[PDB]
Amino acid sequence: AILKQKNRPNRLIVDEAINEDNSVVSLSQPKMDELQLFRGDTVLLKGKKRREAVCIVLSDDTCSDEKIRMNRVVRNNLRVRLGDVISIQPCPDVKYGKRIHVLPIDDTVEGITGNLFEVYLKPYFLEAYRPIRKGDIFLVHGGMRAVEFKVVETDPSPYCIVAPDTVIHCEGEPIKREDEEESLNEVGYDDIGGCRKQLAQIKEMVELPLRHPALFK
Amino acid sequence: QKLGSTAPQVLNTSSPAQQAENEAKASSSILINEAEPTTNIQIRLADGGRLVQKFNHSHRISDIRLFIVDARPAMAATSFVLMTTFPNKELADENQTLKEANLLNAVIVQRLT
Amino acid sequence: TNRPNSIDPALRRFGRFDREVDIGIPDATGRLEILQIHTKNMKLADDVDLEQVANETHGHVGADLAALCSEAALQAIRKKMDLIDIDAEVMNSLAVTMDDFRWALSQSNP
Repeated sequence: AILKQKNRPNRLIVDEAINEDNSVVSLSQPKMDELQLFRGDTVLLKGKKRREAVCIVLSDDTCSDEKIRMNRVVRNNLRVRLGDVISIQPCPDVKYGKRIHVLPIDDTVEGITGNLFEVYLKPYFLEAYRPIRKGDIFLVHGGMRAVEFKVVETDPSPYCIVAPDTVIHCEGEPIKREDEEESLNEVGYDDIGGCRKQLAQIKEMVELPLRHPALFK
Repeated sequence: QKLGSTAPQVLNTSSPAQQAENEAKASSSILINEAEPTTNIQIRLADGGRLVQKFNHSHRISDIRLFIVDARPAMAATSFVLMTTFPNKELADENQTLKEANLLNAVIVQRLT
Repeated sequence: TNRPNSIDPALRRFGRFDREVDIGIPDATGRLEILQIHTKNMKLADDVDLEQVANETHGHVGADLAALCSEAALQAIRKKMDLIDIDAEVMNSLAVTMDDFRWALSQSNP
């Protein structure tokens, strides 16, 4: 046509839930039957700004039974907007944690440095199977306060699960709240109007380097 | 190796050529019924990230243990308590089936004692 | 060179650099020959004429014809859009139309 871009593909819809669980988010049971997903399995929900999220998707009807909705903390973790899109891929990420990885952020915490012996490490993170991810600024329970901790990376295949018996090892460094919404110039097509025709023209100019090197025939 | 209180894990004692043969034998020893709605149950093994999907509509948890024994011969002696993904419950009562225990397409997380 | 008089005249004496030839721009049948030898390794849709296209292009250089061929291929990519990844159904169905050549000639910069 005149401008055959800015098209949403057969992609799954993002909204906001009210669930208590952080690493467990709620996905639609008819969409669970459509995408052949399991009740307890964890997947990757592909948001924009080169950011994906690893969470266990249940069969909960607490969120929408048409739209896949998640937590407010995961919304800040995925750095997306309401009404965005996610791709579904069932590739597992079950590798256990290895070594010291976290960074203490001292807003509401118990045991400011912590360092591998904590109420939110040994009782809470164990027997949880949470997928700990690179850049996981989580707001979880444990240690009597709504703790907030950043993790730099995890070692094996950076999105990977925790162990129910091995305690996650901890770095010690007093850091503070970051500015992730505007730090790395994360804004994309959402925060630039400009000329959307010319934005589409730039996108058309960069189609062939983007995931299609063999589309030169 | 630090002297922790965690359980000592068991490595893959079966051969890589015997893994496919054991999986084929485990799929052969379990009947498939076409007159009932079949379900697939994922077992989160702790020996490297192995999960298998071959099940019928109704099976006991002891039948899942039979599927585990036919899947790996070295895991027949290890005692394990099966877990789920945050109802925070332990899957005891091996005589119970999947329909009574709400294990319909539900990932069972295997944790060795 | 792109300009004959921008070079130093001392290099254009009778001892050095005497013969002057200009490639110039091709003719309409010349531009048809350019299109024929440029679109050899590309699947036409068999309805294109390439001589109506050649007569529609007056004062066009051969690299501009390469640019028009590339924009026609990009129009065939855009109009027959597909999904994300190889998606080999689009590999065997490439087709550029004479109307697509007209559309590319509309947004052309000779």
